[PDB]
Amino acid sequence: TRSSRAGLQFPVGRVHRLLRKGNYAERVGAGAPVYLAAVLEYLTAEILELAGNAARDNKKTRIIPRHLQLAVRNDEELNKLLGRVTIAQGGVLPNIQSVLLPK
Amino acid sequence: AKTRSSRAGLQFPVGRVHRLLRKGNYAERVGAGAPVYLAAVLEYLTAEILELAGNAARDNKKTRIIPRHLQLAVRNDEELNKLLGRVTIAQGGVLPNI
Amino acid sequence: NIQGITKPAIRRLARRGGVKRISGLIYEETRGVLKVFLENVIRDAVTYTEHAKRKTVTAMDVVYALKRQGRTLYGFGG
Amino acid sequence: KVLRDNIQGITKPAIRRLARRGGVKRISGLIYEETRGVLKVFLENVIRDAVTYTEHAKRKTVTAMDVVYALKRQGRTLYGFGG
Amino acid sequence: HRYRPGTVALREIRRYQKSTELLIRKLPFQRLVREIAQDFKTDLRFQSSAVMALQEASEAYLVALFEDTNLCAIHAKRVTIMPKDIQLARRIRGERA
Amino acid sequence: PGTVALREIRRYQKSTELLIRKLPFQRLVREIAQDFKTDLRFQSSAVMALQEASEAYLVALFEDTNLCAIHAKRVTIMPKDIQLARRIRGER
Amino acid sequence: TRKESYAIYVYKVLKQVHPDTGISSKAMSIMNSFVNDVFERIAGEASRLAHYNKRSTITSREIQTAVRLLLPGELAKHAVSEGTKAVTKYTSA
Amino acid sequence: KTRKESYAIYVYKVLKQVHPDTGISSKAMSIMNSFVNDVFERIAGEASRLAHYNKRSTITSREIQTAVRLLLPGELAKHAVSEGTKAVTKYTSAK
Repeated sequence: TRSSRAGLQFPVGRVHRLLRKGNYAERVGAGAPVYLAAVLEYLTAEILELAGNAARDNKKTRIIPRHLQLAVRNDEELNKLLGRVTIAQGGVLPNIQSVLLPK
Repeated sequence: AKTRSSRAGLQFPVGRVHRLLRKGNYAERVGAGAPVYLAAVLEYLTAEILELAGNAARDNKKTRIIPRHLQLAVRNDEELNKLLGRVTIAQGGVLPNI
Repeated sequence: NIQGITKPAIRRLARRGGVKRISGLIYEETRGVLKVFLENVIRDAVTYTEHAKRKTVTAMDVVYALKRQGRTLYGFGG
Repeated sequence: KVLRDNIQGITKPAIRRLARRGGVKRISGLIYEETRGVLKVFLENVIRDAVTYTEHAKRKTVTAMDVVYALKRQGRTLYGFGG
Repeated sequence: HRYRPGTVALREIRRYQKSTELLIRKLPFQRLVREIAQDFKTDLRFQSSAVMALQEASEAYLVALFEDTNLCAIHAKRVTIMPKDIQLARRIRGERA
Repeated sequence: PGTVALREIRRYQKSTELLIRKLPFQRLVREIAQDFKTDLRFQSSAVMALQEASEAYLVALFEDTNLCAIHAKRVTIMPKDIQLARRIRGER
Repeated sequence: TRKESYAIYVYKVLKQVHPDTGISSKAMSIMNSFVNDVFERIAGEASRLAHYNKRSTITSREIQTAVRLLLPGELAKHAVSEGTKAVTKYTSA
Repeated sequence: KTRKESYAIYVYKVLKQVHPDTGISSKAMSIMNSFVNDVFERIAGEASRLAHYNKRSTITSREIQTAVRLLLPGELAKHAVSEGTKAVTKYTSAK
């Protein structure tokens, strides 16, 4: 395999195939699948990191959508990246406007 | 007639549209009706815009269409204004509204 | 039919949105807005389904429609 | 030659004219600095994208095509300079 | 006794913002979807997953819209959202004209 | 007071010529680009396109700001109006 | 070198619609930009449609449904009618 | 029975790499897969447009890098570039 040769856990061959079959360009180099797989693996590592953190904070062993939503929205950069994404069964962050609070 | 545009009774170059469709990596192969259809749609849209742009230029007593006319036309037509709702026209300006 | 979106349901949605006090005409205005949104999304989804020569609108059609409208959704085979 | 504080080159009358074309009648004093900040953010984003595209092209000059591509990236397509 | 007006509203805000379960009961929403679809094509079928996707997207959109509406109302020194708030919010969004 | 405000509104909504002066804008753009990477040059048409986009964006923003100000039973635009408009726009 | 443009065809359409009307250089450039933008949008939607149905080719059917997705009501209807009329004329001739 | 694909197993392997004693639900597995697909689509599309803009026919690692820097925020893009360059160099090492 090539994920092994690049220390990656994401399938390099799958990415190379999808890159050809997606009609993105006439020819596809050799580095591109490895690079794209590495970037995807890093991003999902970040997401899983923060979601597991959240699940620990909520005292759960298995990650459910709500943890993903909390990890994404609480994180500034991930929230920006998923600026136009609604996560199913995600819910919203707890946020109450000042003036609405009792005096 | 030799030109495929004449075969379809169109002013736009169906050959150029065909080349662009192929030299753009949209799909492995391109049918023969798709370039004609796309060229006809493009021609219809340009005609629709030019009509209102010429009308606007006439309203401003001008022989030539300038960007202000194109703006006025697009922003005054609900559907055109929607199609170009996220587009900016250089020197377009804004509609008079207070 | 459209009225089946009950006033209290709109109240719950607003509460989850952070609203404290709601006006009477809100409920009907929300019904109109939801009607428009569903209209557009379902129009695009059908358009896809028609092009798929299927009598059964699929979740993939809904996802593609939402993507068209810049409202990408996750959790249904993205 | 070093460049500094050019953001104040956006003079008050200019911002005022802009608001006038925006239909604004009465302008608060604090608006001007907020407008400069907003303009700076917008320019930073657009020129970041444009300079990225320029770097990929291995060119030392930024071209109008770069600007148009950057604007299209930001969902702010522009007609009149190519593309 | 009696809770002062405006407290149970805050309690419900806390309750609902902590949960992710959908807030429109399924069957009325499904019938609304089927009615709306019928006007575009007759004799149509829907995958349950498609209906759930539609419901998720619509509910999330409505919650975001209500957030923006609440911000609009607060901007006007108000605490009750009113139709003008929704209209302004959508107008600035670019949805409504 | 306020009459010449309306006069200016009409005048600048009739025309299309750019409102921001050319050379300050060019200097500002050069500075901002410099901080992203040194030794960059510009096609003047690129600067002009940047200015067009900036002016269009600012005019639309001011439209939304005015809409916000009216919503608060006010007639003068204030920074919080801009902040609300940009928040609702989904900008950051 | 050769800088291709839709200028001649836009001129033809303009004179067909407004024979006694010219177009300025900036307006011509804007029209070219609009043509290219609409081309890209339609072609991209058609390509997505081809992909979504595991299909290797874009036919006029894909262009038609892409138009129906992209353009507004009356615009889409008229554009579709024009497109299929042109396709029929091309087929016959 | 159709053999539909996904990214599930590699997502799980990364999850173990970062949170060994933690699991994930199917609904979240679907969300994660959708996120992977969406990011893939965005980066590949940006790279494709990169190729056309420069009149070239190949999407190389450089196109992927510049697309990443265009699409991602500052810090996340920085780390993405780090990871990508590392993996590409290590791949070119082995054979």
